Amino acid sequence: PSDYMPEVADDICSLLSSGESLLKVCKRPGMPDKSTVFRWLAKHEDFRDKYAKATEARADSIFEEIFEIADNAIPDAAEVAKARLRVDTRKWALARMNPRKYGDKVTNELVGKDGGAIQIETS
Amino acid sequence: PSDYMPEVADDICSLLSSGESLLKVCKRPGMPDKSTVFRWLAKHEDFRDKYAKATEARADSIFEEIFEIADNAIPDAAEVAKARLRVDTRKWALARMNPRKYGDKVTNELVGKDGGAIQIETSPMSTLFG
Amino acid sequence: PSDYMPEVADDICSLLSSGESLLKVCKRPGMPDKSTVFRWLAKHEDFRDKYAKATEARADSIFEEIFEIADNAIPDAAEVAKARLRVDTRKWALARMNPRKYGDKVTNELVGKDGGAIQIETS
Amino acid sequence: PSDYMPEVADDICSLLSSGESLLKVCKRPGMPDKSTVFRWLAKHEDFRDKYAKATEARADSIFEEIFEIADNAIPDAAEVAKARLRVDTRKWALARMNPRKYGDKVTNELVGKDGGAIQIETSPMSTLFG
Amino acid sequence: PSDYMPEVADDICSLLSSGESLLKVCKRPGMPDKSTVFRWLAKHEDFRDKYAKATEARADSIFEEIFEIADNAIPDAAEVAKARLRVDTRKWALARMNPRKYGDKVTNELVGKDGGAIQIETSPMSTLFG
Amino acid sequence: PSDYMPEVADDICSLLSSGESLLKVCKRPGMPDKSTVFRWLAKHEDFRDKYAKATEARADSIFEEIFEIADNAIPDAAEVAKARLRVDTRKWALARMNPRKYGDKVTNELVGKDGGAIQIETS
Amino acid sequence: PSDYMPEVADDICSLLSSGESLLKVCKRPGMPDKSTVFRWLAKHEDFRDKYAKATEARADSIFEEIFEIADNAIPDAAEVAKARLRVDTRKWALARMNPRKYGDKVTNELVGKDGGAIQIETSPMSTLFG
Amino acid sequence: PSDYMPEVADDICSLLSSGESLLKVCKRPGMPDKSTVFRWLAKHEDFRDKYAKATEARADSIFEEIFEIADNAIPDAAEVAKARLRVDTRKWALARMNPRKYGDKVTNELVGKDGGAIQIETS
Repeated sequence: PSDYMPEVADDICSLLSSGESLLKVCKRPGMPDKSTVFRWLAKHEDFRDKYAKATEARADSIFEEIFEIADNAIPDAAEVAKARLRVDTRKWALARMNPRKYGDKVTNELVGKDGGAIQIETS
Repeated sequence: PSDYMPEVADDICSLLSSGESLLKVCKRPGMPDKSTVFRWLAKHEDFRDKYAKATEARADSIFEEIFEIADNAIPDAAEVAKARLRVDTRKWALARMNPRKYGDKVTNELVGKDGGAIQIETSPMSTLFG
Repeated sequence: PSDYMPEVADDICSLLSSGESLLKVCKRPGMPDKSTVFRWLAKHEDFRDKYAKATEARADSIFEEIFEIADNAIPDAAEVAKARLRVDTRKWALARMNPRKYGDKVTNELVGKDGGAIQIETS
Repeated sequence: PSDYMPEVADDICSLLSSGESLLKVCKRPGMPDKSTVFRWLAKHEDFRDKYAKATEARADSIFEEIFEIADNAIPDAAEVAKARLRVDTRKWALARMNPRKYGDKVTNELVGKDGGAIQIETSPMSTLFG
Repeated sequence: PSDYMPEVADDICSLLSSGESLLKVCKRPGMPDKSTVFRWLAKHEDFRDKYAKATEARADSIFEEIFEIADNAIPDAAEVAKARLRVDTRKWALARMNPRKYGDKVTNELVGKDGGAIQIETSPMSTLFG
Repeated sequence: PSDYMPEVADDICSLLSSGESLLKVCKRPGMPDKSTVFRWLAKHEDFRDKYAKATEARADSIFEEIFEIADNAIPDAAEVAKARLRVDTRKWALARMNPRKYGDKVTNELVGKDGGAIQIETS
Repeated sequence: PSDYMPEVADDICSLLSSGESLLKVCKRPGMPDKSTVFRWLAKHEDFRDKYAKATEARADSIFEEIFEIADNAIPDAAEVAKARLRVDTRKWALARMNPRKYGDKVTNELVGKDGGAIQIETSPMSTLFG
Repeated sequence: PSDYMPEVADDICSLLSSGESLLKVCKRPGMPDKSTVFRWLAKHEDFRDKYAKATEARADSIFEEIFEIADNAIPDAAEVAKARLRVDTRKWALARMNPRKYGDKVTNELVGKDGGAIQIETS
């Protein structure tokens, strides 16, 4: 299949929301390929809408998945290394799926020379 | 369990508050699967509010837990690597669960050229960037 | 036990102050569980007060503990790796227990293009 | 193939859009070598515009691919190290292919001395920095 | 030793000034335990002031010590890893003991779009954030 | 050879553009040495021009090279370590060859205390 | 060689310009020891100016050298680790030799709360910080 | 010895300038101990002067030392690890000995949302 289908568009959003990679999604029988989905993502606002939301939902699912990957890692060198890679990939990706929620968090206390006020000279 | 059940939702919040992760909670007897919990969250504001509070408590619980995971790590290479992964995952997650409390902390002493004042020159716009 | 007790609240602050994790604290006979303590932390300002101070005191204790963990590490691969993890966990936690004191420290010399003045155009 | 051929250029854009890297594409049958592609880019605006669009699509494709590379890594030390290298290279590249979407994300809570307001003192210039 | 004893406190300050850590100092003959030292600090301003000075001196001493720990490390894997841990711990601690002297140092050349001036557009508040 | 030659200057830019290190370039028969090239880079604006452009072109070539180095690494510990070093060196260098294009990318959401407005007091 | 000798100083500048490090240069036949070179630098402005130029050239030379060190690394664990150390040392040094050219490069897209404008509230000073 | 001596103060500055750690300096026969030197550093401006300069000179010496440590490292795992630690310690220390010269260097291109102008609202 490779034609626009609202019912598969929905079906797509559901699997994504559950955390499943789009690759592992389209790889399903009767489903549009990645390329087609990205094509639709440029010809269906009604889709781009259900996709952005599904992406934030997918992130929330992945957030819980990282605890399981870390905690249930097989205590073998290569397996722990693989688990670390799976977790690091997800952490990095979550920040891009929902920046406001999963991006880095820093509090910067801004002070001037020697802890005094910030000194500025203007021209 | 597919239908929204307040009593089970309440239990979920209590377990999360104590530091347990959602996927682990959903494996307990009589608990809805994760997909179902997210669905409940999506359609029940009462649960969302209580879950947000549970998330704050969960972070405070994990903050104490990371000391235990590190200190009690079996002194075996792979076991220490796994303990490190479990701690790093929690550290990262804590900052997102409560950014104000658990985000990074930096004090930046801001100075200018050669340790003097910060030198700023303002000029009229040279291009149409408005 | 699981009722409010000012005497155990104090007892709690003491162990914390010495650097002991709350987990290893409540784990003591007759002591309230973590959950209860966090509950109290929302029903006793008189407690929230003695707890915030105890947390800064606990940090000061942990600060000295990291030198001992590093310097007395058994010179074996896994043991040194464990010692590093114990130290890294404490360093990260100290910044959160007392941000002004244990957070990162940076001095930024701010200059403009080519070392000249910072150039700004406003609209 | 040395002469600019729109049909081959179009194919290149489609392959890149799907996530394939340029050097790998140039190894396919009938494809121009990399140097030639860069030359085509240099002298054909039509190709440059379509290639820029293909780059955006390529990044979206690699973003999904990194999950697969990590999750399907053979659990062997060297194989995991290679998977990690393949993922780190893609992460770095994604930020450059689409900075807005894939660059780092940070929220900075800015406060001043002791958690109060940011203290700023302005003074007349003390040196000729204009 | 539980009662506050100025002479012992003075000794503690001298030892710390030379670079020794508090827990190691407290293991010496006749020294109060760490908990006791913190208690003394809490209730004797004279000791707190002298201890703060001792902390500055301690940092200057550790700054020289890190070169020695690195340079004299036994060339054995675990021994080098331990030396690295001892040095990293000291580096981190130095910045906190004397932020002005030992914090990170960065020079940021600040420029605007395309290397030109920093472009700023000011607008009236669009939301009630005051 | 060690005299100014526009034809070798061009020849130089070509190899660079293809991604080849200047070292591996001058190392070619009849070609000026590195030192001489850097000398020319201070006596031929017509050269400094064709060189800056060639450097940005070289970066674009290297950008594609890193995917090949990573993906085709021999799955052996030392070989993967070498591949990682080759890639890391190139990533670092690309940012310097074309800063606007290959430098780090960060989006900073700037907010004030507790997520409110940034509080500033001036004197 | 202890006395300042322009011809030897000139040679030093040429060697450094080509990428050689000072300690290695000082091991060559007839060269002054490092301490002596620093002494010459201290008291001869002519040498300092030429040495500063040589430093810029040295950095441009090392920039090309790092590709070679990485690409030609013997594929042996310790040899690759040493190559990595040699490259990391040069990267760090390059930024200091020519900060403008070799320092880190970052583009920061600055936005405010929720992706909107940066919200700033100014207030009268509440403490004597002038 | 443990009395103020201008001649040993000078002797001190010389060794430091050559890059030698103060520890390895005082450890010399007839020389004041570290503690005493730090004491003098608070009772002799004439000393604090010759010391700050010596520290910047020491940094310049150490800067050249790191190339030698890296390039001449014995190609053995532990020896390379030790060499890396010696170099990392020196890099970190150089930034503190001369911040303006050896501190980190970053050029930040500051832009606003979507690459447009930086948007600011004031109250």
